[PDB]
Amino acid sequence: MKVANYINGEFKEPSTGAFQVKTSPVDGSKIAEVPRSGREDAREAIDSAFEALKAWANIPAIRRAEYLYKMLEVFRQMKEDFMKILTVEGGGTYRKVWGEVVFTERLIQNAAELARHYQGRVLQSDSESTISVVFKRSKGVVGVITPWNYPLSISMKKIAHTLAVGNTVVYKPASDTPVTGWLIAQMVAKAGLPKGVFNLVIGPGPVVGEEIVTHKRVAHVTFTGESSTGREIAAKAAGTLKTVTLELGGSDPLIILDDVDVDYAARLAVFASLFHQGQICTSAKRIIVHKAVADKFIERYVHYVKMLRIDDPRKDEKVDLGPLINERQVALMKEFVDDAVSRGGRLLIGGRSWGNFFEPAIFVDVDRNFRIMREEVFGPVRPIVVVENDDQAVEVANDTDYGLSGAVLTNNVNRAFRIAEAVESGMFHINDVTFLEESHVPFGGIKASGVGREGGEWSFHETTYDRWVTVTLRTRRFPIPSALK
Amino acid sequence: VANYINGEFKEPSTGAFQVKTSPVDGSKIAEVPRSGREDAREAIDSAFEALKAWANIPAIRRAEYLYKMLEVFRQMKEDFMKILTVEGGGTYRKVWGEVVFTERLIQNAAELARHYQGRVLQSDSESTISVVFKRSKGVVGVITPWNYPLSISMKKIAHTLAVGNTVVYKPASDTPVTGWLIAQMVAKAGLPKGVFNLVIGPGPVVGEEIVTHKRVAHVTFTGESSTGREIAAKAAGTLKTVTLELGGSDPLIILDDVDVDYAARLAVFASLFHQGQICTSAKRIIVHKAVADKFIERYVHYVKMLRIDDPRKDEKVDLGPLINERQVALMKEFVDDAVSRGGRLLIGGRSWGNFFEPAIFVDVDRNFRIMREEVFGPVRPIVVVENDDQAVEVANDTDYGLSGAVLTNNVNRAFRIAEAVESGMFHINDVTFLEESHVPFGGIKASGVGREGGEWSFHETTYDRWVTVTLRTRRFPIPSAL
Ligand code: NI
Repeated sequence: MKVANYINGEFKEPSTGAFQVKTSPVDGSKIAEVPRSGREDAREAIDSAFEALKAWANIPAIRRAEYLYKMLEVFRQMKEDFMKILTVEGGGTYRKVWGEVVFTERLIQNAAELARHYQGRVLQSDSESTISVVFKRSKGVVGVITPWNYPLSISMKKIAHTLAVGNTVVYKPASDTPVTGWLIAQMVAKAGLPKGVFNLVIGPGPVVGEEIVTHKRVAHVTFTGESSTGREIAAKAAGTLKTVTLELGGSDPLIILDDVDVDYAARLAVFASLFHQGQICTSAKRIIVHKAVADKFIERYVHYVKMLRIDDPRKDEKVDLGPLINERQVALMKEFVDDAVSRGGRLLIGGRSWGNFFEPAIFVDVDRNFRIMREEVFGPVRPIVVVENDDQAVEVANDTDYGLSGAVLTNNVNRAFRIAEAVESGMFHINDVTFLEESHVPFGGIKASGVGREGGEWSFHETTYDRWVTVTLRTRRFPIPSALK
Repeated sequence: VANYINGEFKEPSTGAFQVKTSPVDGSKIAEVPRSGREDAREAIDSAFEALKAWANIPAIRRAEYLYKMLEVFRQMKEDFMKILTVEGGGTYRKVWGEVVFTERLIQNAAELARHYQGRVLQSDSESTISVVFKRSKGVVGVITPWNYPLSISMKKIAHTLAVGNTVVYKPASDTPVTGWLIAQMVAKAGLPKGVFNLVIGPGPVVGEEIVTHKRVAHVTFTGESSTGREIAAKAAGTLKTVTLELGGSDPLIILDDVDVDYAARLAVFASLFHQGQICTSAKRIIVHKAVADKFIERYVHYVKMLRIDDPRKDEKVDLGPLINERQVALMKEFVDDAVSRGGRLLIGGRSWGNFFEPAIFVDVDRNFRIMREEVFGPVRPIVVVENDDQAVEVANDTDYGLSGAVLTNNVNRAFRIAEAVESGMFHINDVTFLEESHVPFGGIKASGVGREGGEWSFHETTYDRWVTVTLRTRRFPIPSAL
């Protein structure tokens, strides 16, 4: 493996020559040397994107769609490679990476499918002889900055859709997941997109990302990452007046009412709260249970969590949980655990950590002052709070700074709709996991969870703009100068 | 003169007042609040409290409220006209226009309130219904300019209200009385307390509070590009969304196949109406060489006819004053810079008090301040060009993206130019400032972020909520043993 940037149709070394050694979060073994890019690399890619822009944006939608279809067929051949890399570099299990690769395939196809169909409007004019219509135009070069947790699918959801609608792209993957980025670039290359239409530069955020965010020729930034970093990017984007899409994380309520199949509720709870070691923006990070089922629920949930198998994700396809992405995550989780213990929480199970591995720590007897109720816990530490009624459930659910997703388990149509209605989130799910995601549906939060929506036409929307154009067919008198005649 | 907060008119908490004066004769118009952070915070908390009640009711009830606002506005028309003239310096034709348009705006918000639709989606999963709902953003700050303070304020306010948001509104300091009249209208319409709030104070204090505050979900702003940039940056802190209208230097491109006389009348109206203080004003006129001489001749000929006077004098007055002495000073700089760079002054150049005559220039180039900057005032460059590519090159060479226009009878040239000009809006054979109440009004580049009017306003102030219901039980991948 020789991992490189990809700029203007060419796999290229960083101008610096710098390299970081990317190692596996699993055993710490070396994975590959990867670029450590600077501001000049970013600048090169940006200019490549700005020169490719006109040619790319002015061909008909169908041509771009043919490119995305080509991308799809290339990706299908690269599936196993993507999976291996997602497991080795990202710590994903077989099931996590299979799921992500499938979803990625779907995403690419989706952008392809929608490319020809993104429509403007024909309007009624309040004026006499006037054609009034509204066109969709692509924004420009779009910066795309992505996280390490689902680096493939998140990256591709932004890239594929942004490309489809006539934007070009410069893409900086997460520092912990460079090889995934590189592989995306291999796909785009093998698909033969025109040079400069898609550019990959692997480098540290404060350098590469900073340039992408401040550059004059960058039209838009779409960013999935930490909420603070997103506030930074948001503020710095204001200088050049570039728009932004920001997915800043969540702390999603999973609310289980008293009429549920409690065993089923526990199975669901375990999947939604702990999948990918809980590193999912839509993870069910706060579990809220009705007191009538609370004890039986807690006992069952813990029973199933106990069942989870944590191991090297390379071993076989049945491993439930691989490691956390890095040492920093384990440390942070240890902070959350320390906080909860010191605040009087019962640690029902887990907390054991070796290397980057962390066995899920479940807590009860928690209150709203716990760090794990007040912060997004991106990792395998879960509170379970007990509530007396639907109102309290809702109160606790909305008791966060986050807005992303949420879910309620119940068979009662009124309680389901009332809670759904009252929960403040960009997304809500009745009788499913908090992390439900489809390729074409608006995905995003309110509150501290972010700004904008992605997937399908919502992504098209983030990366295009309305252009109001009229044609006046008749001659008019004008109010000045009033002396006319 | 009365901030409006939580259903009542009241003093600012500082008690600090300020004298506001007519740009026309400089006479005293009213004493108005100088509000502080606390005033804003109070308006905001009131908006926030009123929010759940206002958002949750059916849209038809809000529409009803807007129809009441409509009825009241119709009663208050001459009050609004009067104030727009005396405090704003608008001529009778311009204030009549703004009022007629504001009426259409309120009616439009009311009309559309019941109609803003989410989507029903096809799901890729078995046994799941998947839909998307619209939801109001929250309390919304509305910060407006002095040039069209009524119609701009009301486009923002009415549409934001229609769709279930609460408003905290801080009018341009140069037009506080118009703000007050709006609050008067809202109060007489009887909207629930906290739904709409007016606080009159300085931008860096009241506006800063609005833009940095926790409970404000969104800010829609119309004003200086620099101020807009600041607001966009400070917005980041709380992750609040912004709509930003930052003005333009709109190209008006005149080709050689046009009726030249007509092209000139159009050009004069588009470039100079309301003393050229209009975001979509035709600020840079671009003529094809073949018609250029006769065009210039005729344009100047009509400019000659423009009556500047006390806009109170009568209904045929073409131009009133600028808004303040600062604008005169700036216009003076633009003219002096153009002359000093060897620009040929074809006509005008005199100022008195707040009045400034149209100053028209030719033989300019791209380094002139009147080509490089938004000239919000009656100073206009006319640039002669050899061909369409050059028309477009000059049209695009500017930081601004707002609007634009081309006069021509050739369909291909019209459409080539319309596509090539980088602007958020474009008009073939009409003025650059065409505006309808239901259209996506906004620019690109330095002209701003977002669109307003109709569903586009609703859009700036709402979000999509994806909701699913899953009807089948599922098997889960972890734990695998299970
Ligand atoms: Ni939008």
